[PDB]
Amino acid sequence: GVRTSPTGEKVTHTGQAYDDGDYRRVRFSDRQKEVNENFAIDLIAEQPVSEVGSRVISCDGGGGALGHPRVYINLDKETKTGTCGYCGLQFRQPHH
Amino acid sequence: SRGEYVVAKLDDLVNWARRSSLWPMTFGLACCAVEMMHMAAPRYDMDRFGVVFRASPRQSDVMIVAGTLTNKMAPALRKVYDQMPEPRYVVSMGSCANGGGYYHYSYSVVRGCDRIVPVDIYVPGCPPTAEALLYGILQLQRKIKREKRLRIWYRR
Amino acid sequence: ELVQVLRRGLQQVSGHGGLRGYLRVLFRANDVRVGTLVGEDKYGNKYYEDNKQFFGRHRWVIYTTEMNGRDTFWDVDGSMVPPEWHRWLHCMTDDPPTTKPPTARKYIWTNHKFNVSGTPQQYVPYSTTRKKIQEWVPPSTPYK
Amino acid sequence: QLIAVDEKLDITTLTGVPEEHIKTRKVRIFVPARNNMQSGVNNTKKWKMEFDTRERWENPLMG
Amino acid sequence: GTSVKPIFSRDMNEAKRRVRELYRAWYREVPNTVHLFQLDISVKQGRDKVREMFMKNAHVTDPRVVDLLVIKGKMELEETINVWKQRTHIMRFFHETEAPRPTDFLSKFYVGHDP
Amino acid sequence: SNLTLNFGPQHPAAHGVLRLVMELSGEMVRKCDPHIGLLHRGTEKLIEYKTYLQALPYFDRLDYVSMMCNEQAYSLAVEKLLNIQPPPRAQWIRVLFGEITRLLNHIMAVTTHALDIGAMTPFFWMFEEREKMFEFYERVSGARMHAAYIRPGGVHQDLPLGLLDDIYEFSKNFSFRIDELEEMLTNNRIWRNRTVDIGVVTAEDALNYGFSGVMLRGSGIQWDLRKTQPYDVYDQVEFDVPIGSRGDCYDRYLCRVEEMRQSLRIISQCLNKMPPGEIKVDDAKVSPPKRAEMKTSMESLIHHFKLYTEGYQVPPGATYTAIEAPKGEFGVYLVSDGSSRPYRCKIKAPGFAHLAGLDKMSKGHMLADVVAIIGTQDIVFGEVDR
Amino acid sequence: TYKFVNMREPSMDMKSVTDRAAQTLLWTELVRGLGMTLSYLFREPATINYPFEKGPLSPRFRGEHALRRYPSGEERCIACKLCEAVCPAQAITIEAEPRADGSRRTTRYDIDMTKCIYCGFCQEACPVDAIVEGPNFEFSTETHEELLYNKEKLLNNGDKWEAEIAANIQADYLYR
Amino acid sequence: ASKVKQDMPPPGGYGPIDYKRNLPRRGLS
Amino acid sequence: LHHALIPHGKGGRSSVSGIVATVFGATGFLGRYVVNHLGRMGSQVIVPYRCEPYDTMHLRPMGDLGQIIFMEWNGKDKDSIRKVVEHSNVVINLVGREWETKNFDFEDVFVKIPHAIAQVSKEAGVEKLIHISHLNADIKSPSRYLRSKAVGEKEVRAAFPEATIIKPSDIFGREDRFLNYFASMRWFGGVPLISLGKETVKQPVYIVDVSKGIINAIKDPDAKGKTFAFVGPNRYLLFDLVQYIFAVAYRPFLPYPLPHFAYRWVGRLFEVSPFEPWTTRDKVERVHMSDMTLPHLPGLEDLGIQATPLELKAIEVLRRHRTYRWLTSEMEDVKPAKTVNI
Amino acid sequence: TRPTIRPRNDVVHKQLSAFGQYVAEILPKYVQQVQVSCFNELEIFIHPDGVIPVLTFLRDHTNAQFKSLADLTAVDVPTRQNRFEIVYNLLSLRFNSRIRVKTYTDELTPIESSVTVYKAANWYEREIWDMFGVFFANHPDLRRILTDYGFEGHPFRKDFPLSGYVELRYDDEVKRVVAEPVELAQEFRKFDLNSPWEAFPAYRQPPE
Ligand SMILES: CCCCCCCCCCCCCCCCC[C@@H](O)O[C@H](CO[C@H](O)CCCCCCCCCCCCCCC)COP(=O)(O)OCC[N+](C)(C)C
Ligand SMILES: NC(=O)C1=CN([C@@H]2O[C@H](COP(=O)(O)OP(=O)(O)OC[C@H]3O[C@@H](n4cnc5c(N)ncnc54)[C@H](OP(=O)(O)O)[C@@H]3O)[C@@H](O)[C@H]2O)C=CC1
Ligand SMILES: CCCCCCCCCCC1=C(C)C(=O)C(OC)=C(OC)C1=O
Ligand code: SF4
Ligand code: SF4
Ligand code: SF4
Ligand SMILES: [Zn+2]
Repeated sequence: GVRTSPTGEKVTHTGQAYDDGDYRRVRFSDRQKEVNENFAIDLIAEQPVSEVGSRVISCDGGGGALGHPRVYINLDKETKTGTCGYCGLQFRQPHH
Repeated sequence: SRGEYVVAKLDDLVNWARRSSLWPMTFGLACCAVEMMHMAAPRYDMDRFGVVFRASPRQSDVMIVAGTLTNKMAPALRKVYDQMPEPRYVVSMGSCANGGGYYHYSYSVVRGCDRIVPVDIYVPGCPPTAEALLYGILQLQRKIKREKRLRIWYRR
Repeated sequence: ELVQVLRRGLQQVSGHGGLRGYLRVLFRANDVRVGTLVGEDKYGNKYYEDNKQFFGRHRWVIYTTEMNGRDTFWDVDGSMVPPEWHRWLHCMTDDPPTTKPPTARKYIWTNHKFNVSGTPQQYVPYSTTRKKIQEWVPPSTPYK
Repeated sequence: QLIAVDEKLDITTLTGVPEEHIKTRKVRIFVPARNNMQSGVNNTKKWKMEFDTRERWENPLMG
Repeated sequence: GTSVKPIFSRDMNEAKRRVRELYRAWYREVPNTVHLFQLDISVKQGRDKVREMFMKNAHVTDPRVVDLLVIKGKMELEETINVWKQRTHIMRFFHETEAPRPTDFLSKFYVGHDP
Repeated sequence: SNLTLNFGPQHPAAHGVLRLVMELSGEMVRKCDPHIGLLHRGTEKLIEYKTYLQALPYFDRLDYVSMMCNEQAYSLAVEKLLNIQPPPRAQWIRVLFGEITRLLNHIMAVTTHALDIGAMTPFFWMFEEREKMFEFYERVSGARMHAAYIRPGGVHQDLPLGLLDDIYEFSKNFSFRIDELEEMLTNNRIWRNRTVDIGVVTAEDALNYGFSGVMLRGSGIQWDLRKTQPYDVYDQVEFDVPIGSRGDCYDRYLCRVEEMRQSLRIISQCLNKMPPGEIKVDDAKVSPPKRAEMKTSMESLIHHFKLYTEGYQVPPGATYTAIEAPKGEFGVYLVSDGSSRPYRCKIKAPGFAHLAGLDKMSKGHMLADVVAIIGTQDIVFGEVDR
Repeated sequence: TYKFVNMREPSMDMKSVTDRAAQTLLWTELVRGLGMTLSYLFREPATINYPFEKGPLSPRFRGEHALRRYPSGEERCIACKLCEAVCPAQAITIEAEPRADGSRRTTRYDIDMTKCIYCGFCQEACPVDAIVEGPNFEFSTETHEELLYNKEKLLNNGDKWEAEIAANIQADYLYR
Repeated sequence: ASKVKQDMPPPGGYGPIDYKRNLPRRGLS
Repeated sequence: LHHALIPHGKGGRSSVSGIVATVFGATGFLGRYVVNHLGRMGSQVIVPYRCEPYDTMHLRPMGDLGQIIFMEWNGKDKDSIRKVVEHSNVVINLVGREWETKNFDFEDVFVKIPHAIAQVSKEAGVEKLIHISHLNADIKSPSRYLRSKAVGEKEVRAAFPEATIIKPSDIFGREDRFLNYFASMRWFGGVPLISLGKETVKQPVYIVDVSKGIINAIKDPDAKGKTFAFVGPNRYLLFDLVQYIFAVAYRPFLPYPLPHFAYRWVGRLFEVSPFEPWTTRDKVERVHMSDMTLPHLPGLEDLGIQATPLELKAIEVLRRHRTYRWLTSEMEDVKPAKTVNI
Repeated sequence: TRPTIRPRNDVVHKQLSAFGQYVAEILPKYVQQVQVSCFNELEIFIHPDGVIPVLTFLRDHTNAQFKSLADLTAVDVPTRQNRFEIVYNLLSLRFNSRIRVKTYTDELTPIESSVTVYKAANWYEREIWDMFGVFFANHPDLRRILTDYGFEGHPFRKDFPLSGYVELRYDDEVKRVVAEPVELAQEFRKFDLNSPWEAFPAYRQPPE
């Protein structure tokens, strides 16, 4: 989800861009500004919400011991999905 | 034109001679010097690239700062750098020489040898492997290949 | 057995594509050994194996003559090897990426880049955080 | 035999401390307050000496 | 009583005599230091500096502290005579690359927060 | 008036950072005055701002020719202060890699000593063996020399499958390299002329001057900390202690070569006796839990978090722990105030006292003899200056 | 248990004395040393043809650092700061805040590679395998500034080396 | 449910390793 | 004041001075001292260079990490100038040559390039411009160097009215062409002097004084549109000055008078070298021309600097020109030369 | 208390306690305290005046024979009226034993040099003087050993800052290395690690 500033400088995923009157931009002359193009927030936004038939789901991030510490997520609320505090994967009980 | 062609060819010849005969000073400070010794060992054999140690600064082309530079040592390193005839090059090897490394916050350590001498190549690692140092040396060779001394003189 | 070694030398001359290929490899890599081709990069690097050589000479790469933008006929370096062949070439594994391809991910670079130091593509550090203290903006209208 | 001095102890000329960092500093001597986030009291037993806080600024490179 | 063990001197008079010996040694040594280290200062500059360093500690009234100061001065002189110090060490006494720091209240107020 | 000379720091035989102020009459050495501190980095003060784990890598960089031995000395000091015991397999791995480290150090010492004297070739032959040994280091830890492999509580990781076989393959061939080195040096009359009766030290003077290791055993003193004050599992391996008779450079060189052979013997015993089991102490308040446990169980996660942020507290007290490092007795005086950071850590390096004895050892000798004596003391200045 | 290294005696029979005299006058041990060097001359050298050939390395080798991702592309790092706390050189600088979607993520992740000692303690401390030491070791630069890595540089390194990094982790993780 | 697998010496131990000095006489009278 | 350009720190290497300076001509004699003084206090320095990068290496240690940035430029290309002055609040011009090359004459380096620099800096919004001229700049001077200097200062004032113009007189220092130039005249046996140097008065100024004056003029808000003359504290006859130079170097001084036409012939002869000439006709004219007296202009003391006399700093330049027999001779051993100070 | 816990040695503990009582009986003029730690290390706390008579005894007595001086260092404890703890570690090869001798001093009180007892002490005492400022009387050649020439202060004191007061760089105007007040692009980040819960009840102090 890259985006450009009024100066033409690419904005990073941290939302940091040099102002129009900032001298520090001179550091990029005759060179470039390193920017990572794979924005994690947009990438996790594309993952679908998993429908599971239990009130409590378990997530370890996939890969077993190659993931994150295994946590349990409550799915009682029907107004929102259950989000993993490590991975960002979303879960819900079937509704409608 | 013919003059630009001549000076470009002469630049090529001189750069080839200088990058093919690189003589570093016999100079090392700490653990990184051990990795440098391993670069001269038969497995890597830097001599096969034309790189030969010489003890005298008058007879050396390259300074490799291989180890921590202390405050007590800094004037001596500056002295032996100044006594190298030109052209001369400096390779900073290892975290200590690069920026202070493990001992960055010490009262008695210079935080990077670039505070004392200008540096052409920075080689990271603690220590860099002998192969990493060889890569840095070849990078310095490619940097010497790009010099345009005679062209710039001709354009003056 | 001198005739055997002479015939092996002539065989090495013939196995590099004739005299021109033999001299090309001799002047580009200072080595004229002929080995079994293991695979080829998308960038043009070729990989050869010969287990009859001792450990360290049993695997090698012939670098491509043209990478991303530059002419690498004479100027080559180890950073040109892409990661999969980097793993095979340093003997961190026994399987080339041809028989054991790496796991595909959508965020993995499709184009390997070498050491770009000294070029306009070089990395330039900068602070990645936002401005911390916000200054008061005076009103734009006269006060009397 | 001992020499029987009668003056208060002063070692400033021997410590190698710059003049500015002797006469312009103010030290605080105190028992540190318990961190309110925890109930343990083991960090409130000893006395601490600390110096006055001076200026910190942003490095133009790296911030 | 105060039951204190001396270092070299029992009272202030012997400590002052040792101070005078060290001062004479430094004063004699200064011209040799100027010649050997190839300094661009005058002999008067070096002696003025020596005097200044001695004057820095004029307020000390403890004979043990005076004895230790004389010990340190003798160490510095021995370092200088044997050319263990280099030119950078000798010139460090003069602070030739440090900008002059203001002392009056107003200039310090303008430049920053330090008292 | 004697001529005064700066021998180093920028000198081939000065080891990079040693400035030796020499007073000479012709080439006769009237006086040696070593000036050190050109590699003083303030390690002992820096350690006071680290946790014990954070302080561990500083020991790799003291005697950078013998890394895991320094790690072992520091780990033994901390384990003594913690009143805990490393598991047996960790102790066997420690002894095995300590003897590999002794091989590395003795190769460096002997070949650089020969290079100072003028025999340059054996350095190249033996540094390929050093290279192979470096691979064993990197395979076990990921680093060629500064492993940080040996930690208080045991070792960081278990041996990868297949490492023991490769170590055996190297060990069954190293003896022939030793034989070639001895064929080049031991009976050579030039080498003997350069080493025999040079730097002769008496046993009484060696003891009074604080010498240790070969600097003692070359003078006939029958002392080896592995025999007299064993640590880990050294009381379970058979080896001999080489003892000199003249106290000179030649006997010390012979002693070091024989110590290499005995190290090969010990390595063989270690390879054949390696037991199964865990490789760090089964106490998660000291050694971190396995990564799978950390990601599954609450106590393991808490202990991982605390050990990697605060570190373990060490009970208050002070210990002087010494080992028979390849360069002599290497010791740590460690003072714990009860917190998770060491209060004081004085490092005792054998090279300190050995180099302090250099002026005594050089009496009546020439310049080249002093070069040989510097080589025979086996000095590394990372541990001398700290 | 000990042995003597230099406590032997020579036999004084005329045969041994004459052999010693012949060694003294005809330089036999010097010829032995010459023979050893001649033997080494005809051995195959141990030199590898760098950079076309490389030295062997382990899956555990510690190289240039990288920041990793989950298979969905989400960053693994959740700004716990254990790597920053454990780092023996204080080479890591971390700043964090809640993201626009409420996630716990870093805004600053800097490693000073001229301060770093490449000990690998950061990757041991990391609970989610976010920061790693990769296999790359050929990343020398011409300026000091290029070795002060920010978060974008480390994420680019992860994206560039993940294929190798994942295989090395798969090879080694059962020992960790 | 597999067996414990660790780097260990082969059954019966490793083959004997030489360490002693070997400098043959190798000369005439 | 643009918060990122608000001074911070103690004024040392890691501090922030608040100055962003583009220094044209930074690879020469005065440029290294100016860059060192800017980097001492934590300024951001931009170095436009046309020479080989190997020839800029000595400027790298002069600033903390990130504080000295090197960029290529072309004196005949205004886009390069725009590129290197885009983000600066201070522009210093130290570009100059003491001889004419086949690509750049005196008018190119002293009129056209300063005018382009001033105009581009004015367009780009640079706040402060420092331009270096000569004390003896004159539209009717016998030296074309000084005529070009006068024309160039006129054009710089036309294109950047708020410029600060600084006119030094014969800077001496370790890398100078003044003290070293007169000390290198011994290689020819005698010392040729027009009229034996008896009709020439010189007022040379120390290099560090000039560099500190430029720094202080940057820091002085009143120095905006003024013209300064940087001269030393003493005035000497050329004969006495050269005799003092040879005495400090402990070389035999053999002065002889050479007529103006013959000296011009010698200068033209030396002008034919494709390398750096040993001397030129213009150099001959400038050496034998008296320094102007300009009391109405402010000087170094108006910027808080007491001028360093030559007698305290001649040895640091001329010790290198001594034989081994005289290397250790001390500074106060030479008996300073006579001065004609009004 | 099996595999995890370090084993005890009562025999060595008893032997060291008996020898400490022996030493205290022989030299009551100087010995202030004797201690045996639980990992079997013997410490003897003495008055400073007894540095030479005690060490000599431990070196020369037929039943001590502590011929080796392994190490000699100092510890700085600013809360004590006598700031500096002086520590001698001795090794007896005849009896295969080690002993530690401890004494104290302040900033202005000299300690007798022990070069006449152990020559190895020479450099060690220099290092102490270099790092802590403790003056040793009758030292043959006392001067800095580890610090730079002209260095001011004693870095190993607790009140000396970690980065010191001055740093070094090459200056081109003067063409030499110069020392200037230290400025850090990144300040060392102080960490507060101590847990507010007591770790070891066996070392709890009375609450005053
Ligand atoms: C006659 C006496 C006076 C003259 C003195 C000089 C003696 C003759 C000069 C010798 C010429 C030989 C040089 C040619 C060798 C070049 C080899 C080649 O490889 O160079 C390439 C290109 O070479 C250079 O571009 C120029 C080479 C030739 C110089 C240009 C022609 C000038 C000749 C004019 C001679 C006149 C002398 C002066 C007369 C007064 C760059 O490739 P390189 O990076 O290395 O290889 C990387 C290593 N890899 C392959 C393993 C990865
Ligand atoms: N020195 C003195 O006594 C006096 C000096 N001045 C003025 O001070 C300024 C600097 O003095 P100094 O430093 O001694 O002169 P230098 O020649 O020592 O420095 C010259 C600078 O100008 C640059 N330069 C020259 N010609 C060109 C060009 N055509 N295109 C681009 N850059 C060019 C050089 O770049 P490169 O290095 O690439 O050639 C170098 O950086 C000059 O303007 C001089 O007139 C004024 C009065 C007296
Ligand atoms: C001829 C064999 C190759 C020698 C390579 C030159 C080594 C330069 C480093 C100096 C040095 C030497 C000689 C050295 O021997 C040594 O060990 C004590 C060091 O400590 C790391 C050194 O730094
Ligand atoms: S960078 Fe690491 S290996 Fe190199 S000298 Fe410093 S501590 Fe030793
Ligand atoms: S490898 Fe070690 S020094 Fe480097 S960032 Fe990680 S923890 Fe810090
Ligand atoms: S990289 Fe790992 S240890 Fe470091 S802050 Fe992120 S999650 Fe925590
Ligand atoms: Zn999850």
